[PDB]
Amino acid sequence: PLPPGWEIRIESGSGRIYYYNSITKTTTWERPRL
Repeated sequence: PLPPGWEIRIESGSGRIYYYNSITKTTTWERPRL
């Protein structure tokens, strides 16, 4: 998803950007798979 809880981080490997949710402490390698 993309609520005001995710933060923009890029993942080193494939080169895609992913998001970091500091609220629930959830993070995911290149983009959110949900």
